Amino acid sequence: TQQPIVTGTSVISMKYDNGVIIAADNLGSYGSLLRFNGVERLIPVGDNTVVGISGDISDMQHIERLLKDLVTENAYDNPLADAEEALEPSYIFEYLATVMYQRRSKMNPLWNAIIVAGVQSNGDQFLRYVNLLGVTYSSPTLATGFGAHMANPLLRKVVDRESDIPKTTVQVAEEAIVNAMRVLYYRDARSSRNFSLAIIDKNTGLTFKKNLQVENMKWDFAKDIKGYGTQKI
Amino acid sequence: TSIMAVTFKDGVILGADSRTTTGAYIANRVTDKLTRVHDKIWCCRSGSAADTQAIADIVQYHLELYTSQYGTPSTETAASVFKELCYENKDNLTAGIIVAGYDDKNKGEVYTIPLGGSVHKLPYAIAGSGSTFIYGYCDKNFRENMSKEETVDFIKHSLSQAIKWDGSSGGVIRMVVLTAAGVERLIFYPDEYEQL
Amino acid sequence: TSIMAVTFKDGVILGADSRTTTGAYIANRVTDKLTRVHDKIWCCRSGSAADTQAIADIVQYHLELYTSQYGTPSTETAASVFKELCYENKDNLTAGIIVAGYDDKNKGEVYTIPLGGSVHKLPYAIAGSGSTFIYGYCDKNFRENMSKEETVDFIKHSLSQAIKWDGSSGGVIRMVVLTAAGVERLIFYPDEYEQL
Amino acid sequence: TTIVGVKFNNGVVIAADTRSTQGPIVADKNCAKLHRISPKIWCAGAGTAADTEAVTQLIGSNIELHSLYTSREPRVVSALQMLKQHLFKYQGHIGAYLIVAGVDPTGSHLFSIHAHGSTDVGYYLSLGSGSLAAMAVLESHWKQDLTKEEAIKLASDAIQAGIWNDLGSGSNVDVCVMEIGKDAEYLRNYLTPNVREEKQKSYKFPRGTTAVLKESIVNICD
Amino acid sequence: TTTLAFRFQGGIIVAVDSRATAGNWVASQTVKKVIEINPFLLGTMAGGAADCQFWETWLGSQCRLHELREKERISVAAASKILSNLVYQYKGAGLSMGTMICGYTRKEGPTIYYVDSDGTRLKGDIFCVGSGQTFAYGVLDSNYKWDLSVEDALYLGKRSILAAAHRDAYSGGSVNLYHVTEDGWIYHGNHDVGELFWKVKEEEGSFNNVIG
Amino acid sequence: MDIILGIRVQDSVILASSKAVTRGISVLKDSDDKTRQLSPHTLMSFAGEAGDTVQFAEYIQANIQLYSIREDYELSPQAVSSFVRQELAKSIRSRRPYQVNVLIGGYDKKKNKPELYQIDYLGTKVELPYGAHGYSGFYTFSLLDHHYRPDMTTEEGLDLLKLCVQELEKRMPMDFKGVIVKIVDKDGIRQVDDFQAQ
Amino acid sequence: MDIILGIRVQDSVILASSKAVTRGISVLKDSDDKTRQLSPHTLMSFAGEAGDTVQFAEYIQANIQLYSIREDYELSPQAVSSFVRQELAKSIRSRRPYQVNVLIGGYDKKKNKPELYQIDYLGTKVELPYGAHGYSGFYTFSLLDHHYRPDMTTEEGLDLLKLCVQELEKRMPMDFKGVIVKIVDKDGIRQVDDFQAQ
Amino acid sequence: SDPSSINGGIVVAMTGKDCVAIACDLRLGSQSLGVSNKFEKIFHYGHVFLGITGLATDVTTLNEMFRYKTNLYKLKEERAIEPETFTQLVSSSLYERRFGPYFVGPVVAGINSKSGKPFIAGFDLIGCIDEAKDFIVSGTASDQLFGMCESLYEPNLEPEDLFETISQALLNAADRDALSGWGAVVYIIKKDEVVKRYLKMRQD
Amino acid sequence: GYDRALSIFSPDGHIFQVEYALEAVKRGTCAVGVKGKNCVVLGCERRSTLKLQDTRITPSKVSKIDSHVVLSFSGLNADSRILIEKARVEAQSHRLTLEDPVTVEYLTRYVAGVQQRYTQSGGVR
Amino acid sequence: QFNPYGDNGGTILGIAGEDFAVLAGDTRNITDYSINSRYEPKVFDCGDNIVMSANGFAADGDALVKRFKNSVKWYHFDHNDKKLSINSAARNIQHLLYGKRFFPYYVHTIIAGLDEDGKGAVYSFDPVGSYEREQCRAGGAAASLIMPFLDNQVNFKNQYEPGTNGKVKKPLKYLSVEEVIKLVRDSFTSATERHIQVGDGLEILIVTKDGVRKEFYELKRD
Repeated sequence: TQQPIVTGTSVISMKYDNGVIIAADNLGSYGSLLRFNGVERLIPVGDNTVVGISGDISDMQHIERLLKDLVTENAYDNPLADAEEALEPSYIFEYLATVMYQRRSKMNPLWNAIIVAGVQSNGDQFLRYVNLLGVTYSSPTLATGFGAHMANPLLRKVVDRESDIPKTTVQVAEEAIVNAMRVLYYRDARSSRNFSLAIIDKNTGLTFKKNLQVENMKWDFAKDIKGYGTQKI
Repeated sequence: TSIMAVTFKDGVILGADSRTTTGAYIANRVTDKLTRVHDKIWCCRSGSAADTQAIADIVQYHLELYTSQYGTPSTETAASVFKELCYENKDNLTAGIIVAGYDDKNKGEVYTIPLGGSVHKLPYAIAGSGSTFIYGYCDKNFRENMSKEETVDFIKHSLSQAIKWDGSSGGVIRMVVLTAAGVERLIFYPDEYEQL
Repeated sequence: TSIMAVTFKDGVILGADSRTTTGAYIANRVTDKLTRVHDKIWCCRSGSAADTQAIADIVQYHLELYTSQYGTPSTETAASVFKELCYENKDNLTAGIIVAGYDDKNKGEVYTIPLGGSVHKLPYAIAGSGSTFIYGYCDKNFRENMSKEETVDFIKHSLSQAIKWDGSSGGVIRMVVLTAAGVERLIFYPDEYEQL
Repeated sequence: TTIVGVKFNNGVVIAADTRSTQGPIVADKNCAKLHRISPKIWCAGAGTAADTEAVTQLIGSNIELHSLYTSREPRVVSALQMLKQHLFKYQGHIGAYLIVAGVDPTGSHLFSIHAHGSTDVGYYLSLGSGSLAAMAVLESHWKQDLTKEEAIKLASDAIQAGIWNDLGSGSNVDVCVMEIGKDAEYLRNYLTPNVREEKQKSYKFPRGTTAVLKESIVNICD
Repeated sequence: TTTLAFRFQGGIIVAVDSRATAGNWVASQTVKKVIEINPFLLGTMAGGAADCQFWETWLGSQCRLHELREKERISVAAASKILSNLVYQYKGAGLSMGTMICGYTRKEGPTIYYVDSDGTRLKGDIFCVGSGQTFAYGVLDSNYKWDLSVEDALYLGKRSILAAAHRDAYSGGSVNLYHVTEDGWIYHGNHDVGELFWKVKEEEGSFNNVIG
Repeated sequence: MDIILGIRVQDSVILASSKAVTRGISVLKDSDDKTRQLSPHTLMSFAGEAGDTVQFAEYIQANIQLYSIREDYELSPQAVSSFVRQELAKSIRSRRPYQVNVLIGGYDKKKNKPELYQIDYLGTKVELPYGAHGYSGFYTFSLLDHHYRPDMTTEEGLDLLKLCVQELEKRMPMDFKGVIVKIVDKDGIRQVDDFQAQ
Repeated sequence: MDIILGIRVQDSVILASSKAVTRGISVLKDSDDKTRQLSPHTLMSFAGEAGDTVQFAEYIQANIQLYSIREDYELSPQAVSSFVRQELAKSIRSRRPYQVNVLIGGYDKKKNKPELYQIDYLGTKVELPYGAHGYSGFYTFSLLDHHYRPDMTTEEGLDLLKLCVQELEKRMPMDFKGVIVKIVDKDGIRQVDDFQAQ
Repeated sequence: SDPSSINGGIVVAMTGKDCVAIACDLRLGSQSLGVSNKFEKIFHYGHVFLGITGLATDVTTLNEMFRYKTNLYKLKEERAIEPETFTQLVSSSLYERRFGPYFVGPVVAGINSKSGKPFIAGFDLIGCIDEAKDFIVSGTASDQLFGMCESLYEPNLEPEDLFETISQALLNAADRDALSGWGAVVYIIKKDEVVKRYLKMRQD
Repeated sequence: GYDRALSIFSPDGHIFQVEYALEAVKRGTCAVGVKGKNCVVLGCERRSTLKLQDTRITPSKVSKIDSHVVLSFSGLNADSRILIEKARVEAQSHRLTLEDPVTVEYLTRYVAGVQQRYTQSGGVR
Repeated sequence: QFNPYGDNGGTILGIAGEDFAVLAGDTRNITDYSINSRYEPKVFDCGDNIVMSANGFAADGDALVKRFKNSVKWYHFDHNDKKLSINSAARNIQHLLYGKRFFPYYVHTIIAGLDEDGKGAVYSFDPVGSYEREQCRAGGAAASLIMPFLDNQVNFKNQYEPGTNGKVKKPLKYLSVEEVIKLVRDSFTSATERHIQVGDGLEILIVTKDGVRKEFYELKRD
């Protein structure tokens, strides 16, 4: 049993016609102190999977080390490591889920919420969640922490059910994700303006975008607000 | 919350961020923390929003009645009324008020009433959760008798740092300038102060 | 406690106050918080004194054995050992370590290992109870590739502010300079830094 | 519960869902959450249901009496001041969280009030369990100078976000539009996107199915 | 829950209700609270549903092992002590069980053993266990005689469980009856309280306070 | 707790109350009468918290005797039970509540029928053929449910109680030292001095 | 708690133990024998925690019977009491202690003298003319302090116990359902089947 | 501990075609002990019906309070109180004890004697009104009642049919609750007449 | 730690350590037992390689396992003590769990089981 | 402090027919007041004609189902591909659950199939292994709303022959697969109306001597 110390907030994602998109800001909070700003919370595994992690940062770094090892280990005595026997998004997820559930079962969790995004070898999109309790689930859109409350509602207006996937383009999807990141920056006190975004396309491959910034913010209407009820000036 | 008041050559300026939170959620990103209790007596509130609003509303009442009978009240008198309310009710209140006003005789003045209900007259004062991060910066850069432009810059730089490190602070930076010339309302947006 | 490490043109400098308290009592006013774990790898300790000393002693042991078998360890490797100890034993430890070392290939480097056991490579780092008061000051005055004289000044000004506001910090300011030239020990007394 | 308030170029609008619950059970699938303080000052609450209703009617009663005494139309700032001073006195024990909107001789107004007695002013607000889903929508589509129609859409869209994504909300959308120069218009069940599909069977029982032990007539007349 | 067992001229009567709950929620009205350890041994269950079921089923396996090893039917004393010692090993861990081990061996005659999770083991002629025990005791104690006809005994047992099913909110469903003789136990059916109550009211004239 | 039992037969109400008064480790008295006559045809038995018990009983007695003198009339059992219920109901929401449970047995001379009322400290009232407070009910309600009949004679009622007491003396952990039995009928209240072996 | 009494007279030790076994609200049995014969001239009575009680007694019995077979000899009462004390003393510092109090009455055939040992669950042992565990002592030690004599006959001892039991049946809150009395002397252990009215 | 689970009991009301039904079980217990099988939980003032679940002492006190208030109301107004009006009276009477509440779950049923319109309403312990048109449920087996009612109910049922529906809803809900049951009574209400029936049910 | 296999099969299918154990028995003093119609008698012979013993204290050849069962033997005296002790312990354990003393066959089967185990366990003869 | 358990909502329903059995469950997965997924299968075909569902704390439900499927696999390996009878699966599951008696799988589990005589079978378990074979059983969030209904419509409780003065109980005629599916769908539309954790979709698994079939139906998404 423990308590999280340095933490990462939301991780949001959704799937479109040809792949999946996942994003997360670059902040490492220490309680209410916005302590670290160069924190990458999207972990690429090979060229078909990206693991986004929220929660305790020390545990995130541990999970990072675990993932790099899975890659090394999978390459051992494996002449097809970069082909038919390369790590699949589903293998990576099952592994982490297994670990997450064993750790909670020993009353010593990895204090995180994880989303595994990727494209399988047969083209299928892969999007699944797992957290510190070992709980898992899939949906056309997935978000952790605050994003679950404010991002899913916006992302679900684009893909409300399975049949909406093929009708959704990378452009529409990325636009929706970027808008969601802005909304989170407006109402989540533990969020940052800078974030990373990754796209896993069954055709274009893996596109990892670093140092993005929330832009086109509306603040002007603030000049007209005065007092908290009766004040006029 | 990040709030501060700074006396200078021509008077005094009050400044604040505009973020109010309930946990990690930002309940209001454009809050107005600069509260008018009299024409040229204003205050910055920190602590329980319910409490500080109730105190300010009562102080405004007391100062309106004071004015009707004895004329314009001194900033000191306004700070005294705030104090009386905060000290006598210290058990049921969580309020940290910065009082700042402009008098023609006394020019600009700043009084801080922290949690216990004690009062302190100062050249400048900072409060709120975000103030801890700018104690060093403010003590190294504050000078007495600065110009309006310099003071605005001092507050702008100070609060942008407070907002940078404190998750409970953010949004726009609001300022109120109190001089013989009148009352001026200033507002500064993120795209500006973030790149200082 | 107020501790910090700053990388610059020729390497890296570690600095700290010298006050250790048990409640309001100063148990030691001349404490030495700059701890050597290798010739050119040093660390600043914060948190439980018993804990950090035990960790440092073990890290020194690991680095001496490492050196005997594989030669001089990188600063990164030293930070890794600290981390392994802090992360794996997070339940029974209260330690905040700043690791700083000089390598001929990598020059000066700074790693901070906060309470949870995570690691962060940074241009400069501040920790300890007194660090909260200088976040704004340090973020506004730090520049990369400063000279030795400038860095010493940066640390001296930063810590004097931390000492000014934090009752848990005080005494003398100690510094350790790590460059290709060697190891230099600096000390600065109250009568000097108090009047900055 | 999901309640929202949106200011437009010549007025203000408020809306709410219609789901009332007792723990995880839906007690009323179509209750009205939009209450009237005065003809043109409307209100919506979240939290302790009995408290929002009682606090609304008390201040409403006093507002009416004040209006009659001063020969003037009720002002939103008066309802705000009376509500907040009442709630503060009770130190949060009266669990009323409200969004109050209305128009009066001085213009259009929009405020939020919390159980402890604090108030806020804004152009768009949301409250209740569905608060965050609704605000995600408002932060994405709100803009200055909305037309009456754009505001109805935005407000209605915000509540739908709550109906669909928040388990504490559902069923229908109620709206009330308050425009500067006209009467306020209450639009009960402005949207009804959750109609129960026809059941697969009829459970009407053949008469005599229930065993009776004794029967008798009850006297109502005195 | 209400369970009872008593010794008399014709052997042993065993009666139990069949209600299972989870708080005020009635989980089931058709639970078996008597497990046929084996053709000559019966076990009753009260307390934790799982605890009783799992360990009494386990008891049967241990009793069968004894017969294979010793080429002889296990005694009621040895059987009850197996469960008793097992339960004692777990003392303090939270097991919850109130049980009766009833059997008939040539060597001991009709025998009843009360065994609970506290580790208590008692041999006796009459036992009522469960949230409804006091209600059964009331009816059973005021109509008991060592000289009851197998027919009259079966009724007293059935009547006692009924009494408890009526007054105890946590007891009810139906009554399951058993008669124990040297040649084994004899099931005497399942009697739904729904019909049993009215029948008994009319034929006996009791429960005069309820209107029917 | 103490034993408080009541049973309404054909033409009377019988009240049985334990005689022990136990404080901690010692039985201080074994002839305690846990009853007060409220009026010539109304009797009340009580059990509960140490001091509140008698203080409540005596308070109710005083009020009824006052009503009797002022009106030169005797309130019906139902009227008295309602008065007692209101008093207990007021008490449960006061600074320090009377923790007292009672049984009221009375013979209504106007209806010519015996009546038995059971009221707990919360002000919970119910009229019954037989009643009990505390743990007693757990062993007696099933007995009475079995052996009770509306047309029983005062004598059959006494044999029914004897049966109840024997069950209590067999299964209950505490030694309540027997009971005092009183009969309430058209002729008033009398005490059966011979129950120690009837 | 249960009643455990012991008294050493001129040529024997008398043990008296209550027969009730009560669980919560019900008296489950009223003929419980709270004793185990450790050897032909040594008897042990016990009271305490529900399951631990018998488990401890039977465990001690097994060990002594084993010693008897291995050596073809009978350990003296003092030896047995010391063995029992060590077991209880080990138990108090273990994961889950035996919460059992015991009285050991034995007749030492080598000294030709009866002996009575009182040992509580902590391993506290003392040799006495008379003893008791639980609340019993609070009413019996003053009685015996008054009526006891070293030269009493087994018969005078039984009359002394009868006096103790009567006091317990008068002042103690719980109904312990009488006692079973056993005598330990030069001829072994016998049970006085007639104490229900001696 | 929970004042609302000490005595047990349930109440349910339904509207039909120009009629209304209000029903309740008869149990009154003390935790696991069943004490009385004749504790009715429905009362009426004129043609207005009130059912109350929860702590028995408050059930009784509230009935006496409303008898008291409706009696004065009639004397002053010179007419019997209507369903809608009485509902407001219950609500305001309950909120008056906001910080020292009666632990009950009131239910109102009746027909406006002037508009002929059927009416029902429910409240939480401090007065919040639940004005559903179909049915209102209250008591220790409220989850069960919601389940039955939602499944069995259908609009505009005739008195004779509504009776079968309300009864089956009550009975089967009661049988899955340990603190409910032990007898039941159903009231069928029409502008002109009211019939009361006692149902036969499990006695365990 | 010592677990060498001392009792193993030889090419002809014999286990010499068991066979030689029997030779140790042939060397032991003679013991006999005869059962009557209502009794059983056990007789043993006493060596004479040395005579000047104290019969009171010298361990006898017949041992009580429980009040109703006895055991005699031929072979190594020291080894017999081990079996006798285990048998005595098992007899008390049986009374403790079954609430009935052991039957003679049960006690025999137990002693025999111990002997068999020592023929196929590592490190023991 | 760390709480090892969570509640994911959901409701499941099992009904046994004369020569078939069904196991249904909504497809919504939740946490507090948010929806995690509108379609997350909760009922599984485990092989050998056995369907299972462990509802409550999803992580525990998944571990159990996973462990049982693996048990079936090893049963084949160790007993010459013998088919695992439903009664045997039930006992196996009891040991799986009781294995964690001191750190329980926080689930209410139901399995369905055909017994060895070809009849429909349903078994329901306690979180720690207590089990019983039954005619029907609802589990999860809305079990308290559904079970009463099933007692009435499946076992005809409290229903009598009209005109017999409640003297003759309605006969126990048995239901067809079509009639059962109707009860299931109605049970879920009702549950979706009154319980905030139930909705989105309904997935039913039917077991006959020919194998396992699946049917899917939409449910209200509010």
